Amino acid sequence: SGFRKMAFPSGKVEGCMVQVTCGTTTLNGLWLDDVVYCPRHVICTSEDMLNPNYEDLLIRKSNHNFLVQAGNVQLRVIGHSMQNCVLKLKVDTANPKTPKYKFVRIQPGQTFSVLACYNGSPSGVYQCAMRPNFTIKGSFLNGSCGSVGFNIDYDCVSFCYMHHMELPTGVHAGTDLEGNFYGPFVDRQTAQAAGTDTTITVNVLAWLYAAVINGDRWFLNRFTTTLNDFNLVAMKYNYEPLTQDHVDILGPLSAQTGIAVLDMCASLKELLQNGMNGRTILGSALLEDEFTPFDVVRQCSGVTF
Amino acid sequence: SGFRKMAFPSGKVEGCMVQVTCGTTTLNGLWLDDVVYCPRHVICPNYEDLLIRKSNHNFLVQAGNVQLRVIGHSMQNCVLKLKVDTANPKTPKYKFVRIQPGQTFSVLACYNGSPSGVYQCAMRPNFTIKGSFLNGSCGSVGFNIDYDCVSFCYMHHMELPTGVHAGTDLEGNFYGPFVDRQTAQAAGTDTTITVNVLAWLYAAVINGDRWFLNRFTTTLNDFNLVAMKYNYEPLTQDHVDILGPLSAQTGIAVLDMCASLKELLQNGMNGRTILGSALLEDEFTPFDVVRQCSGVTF
Ligand SMILES: CNC(=O)CN1C[C@@H](C(=O)Nc2cncc3cc(S(C)(=O)=O)ccc23)c2cc(Cl)ccc2C1=O
Ligand SMILES: CNC(=O)CN1C[C@@H](C(=O)Nc2cncc3cc(S(C)(=O)=O)ccc23)c2cc(Cl)ccc2C1=O
Ligand SMILES: [Cl-]
Repeated sequence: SGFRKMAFPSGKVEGCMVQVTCGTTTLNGLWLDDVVYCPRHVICTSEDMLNPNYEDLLIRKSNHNFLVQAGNVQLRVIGHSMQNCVLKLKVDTANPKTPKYKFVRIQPGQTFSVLACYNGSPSGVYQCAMRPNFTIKGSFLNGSCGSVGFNIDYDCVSFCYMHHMELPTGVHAGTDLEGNFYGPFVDRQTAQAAGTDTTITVNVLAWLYAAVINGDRWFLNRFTTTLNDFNLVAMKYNYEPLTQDHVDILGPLSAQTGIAVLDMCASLKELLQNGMNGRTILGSALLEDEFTPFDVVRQCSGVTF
Repeated sequence: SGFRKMAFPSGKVEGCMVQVTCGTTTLNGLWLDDVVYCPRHVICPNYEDLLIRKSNHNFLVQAGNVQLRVIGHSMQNCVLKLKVDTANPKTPKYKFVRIQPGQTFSVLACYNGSPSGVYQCAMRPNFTIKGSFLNGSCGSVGFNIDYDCVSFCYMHHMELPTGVHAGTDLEGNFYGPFVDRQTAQAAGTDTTITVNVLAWLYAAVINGDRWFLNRFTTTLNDFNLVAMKYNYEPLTQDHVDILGPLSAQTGIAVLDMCASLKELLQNGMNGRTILGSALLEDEFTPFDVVRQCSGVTF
């Protein structure tokens, strides 16, 4: 029993965090095998940030301009290349603490753990979701650039996010581990804004199934809905459209609790109309959308209360 | 910017988790130096009588794919200490500390000696923790990190009928009036950790959330009467002194912020949220707020 926002154990990722310094800029790098991956803006000055030509800035750098520090040991850079918005520094030592890993690009609504670091040193771990507007509501300060997001399903670490910037509204933007940004963002200090955000509907539904598993049913009703009528109502509350894929994905939770997806959609509809009326669901007075159908199955039991 | 419930990096603790099996019972153990610490109910009650019948080979300790050889055993309160033949090479710098209600810590939840997740939580005033635990989680541990030293403060033992959790410090002393047995036990009525709600209101002001601030101030005596009416823990002069740095950083006196909390209790949020919450959050200490709004590393 119980339902917490839970992050993956960060140990396998802590053993990969290094500090990358290029001139006056210092940020974090991810050391896997004999390569250190970090944001390419480490080669920029704050001036360059408005309209930087990364190819022109990089061609003027030599291997010895990059200082890579792994704990108290200095790593020797023996090569460098750029892949999209990520800089790849070939080092002379392979990381002995390199875990089994994959680079994965995630879709909006997917969750992951973030290991926030400063000066190549991990400070904290938290769980978050890729928002529909491609931003993450993280907790990052200056020096956090290069911190990574990951999932550890089985003994393999799937790296999905590398932190690059904070937007004017306080939300965060970054890339996959191949340097491709999530969202229409650029690694420039230019006027950029996050688009209007929406609630991840499939995740709120998953969280309502987690509440039923933990013995709470006060929000259920005797009604059902069509998929289209659900979306006509949900769109008015800034909720993402629920697709047939989402319905199929909620199948196992529907079978475990005996509550059809469209009947759970009717409870959601009524919750949006009525609010909670002094009640909470899983200790929350808001409808939670940062737990996927997969997270709920992982954290909750197989026997409903 | 941003404010998340943040746990300490779990790496130093992951390297200490082992699986302990005794007969049919399987739970988690903490391997530090040449000793494995685990709940004494793994032998299940008259514990000294159950223990005297057991021999070293009855205990199966597994560290990853390696079997550890038990060469001795003793009991300390509600914790079983299994002397093993191998000292843990991944043993970090550590201390066993007992925490007070209101203090927070990270929990590394494990099943079969394998860490599955990490979360942050607080020791409630009623000595329970609102954790996320399933069967097999017994022996999971709670900790904080101070520089490079891990301070172990909690070991999981049981789930109460309301779904909340009970456990001990690493010396086997329970937090709360609980016993390690399946008997009629219930968590007492809980209260809100006032100093923590105040700390979280200062974190909101730091992140640019000031709609709840007012021109009023109050006295500690007047505020404590309001706190008693809403099931909030009494605010002490120590709590006020502890909030000093946050008061200085934001320019808002502690009794000035108390008057805001007083108005939130009597009138609600009115459709508004603070740090993305429609409830007053009490699981961030004044220290957690300063650490997260500064960037302290380990
Ligand atoms: C909020 N940012 C700024 O004012 C300046 N700025 C610097 C940099 C950037 O965003 N770094 C940061 C990353 N993560 C959290 C950050 C929190 C802060 S703070 C003190 O807590 O506001 C400051 C900076 C952060 C950057 C990188 C790129 Cl690729 C593109 C643009 C920029 C940029 O605009
Ligand atoms: C709710 N528990 C029970 O019905 C039986 N029970 C077993 C055991 C105990 O509490 N273990 C558990 C610990 N943490 C989470 C647990 C979640 C669950 S569940 C399937 O997800 O409901 C079950 C058991 C859990 C225990 C240990 C001691 Cl020292 C004293 C008493 C007991 C005890 O009463
Ligand atoms: Cl995905």
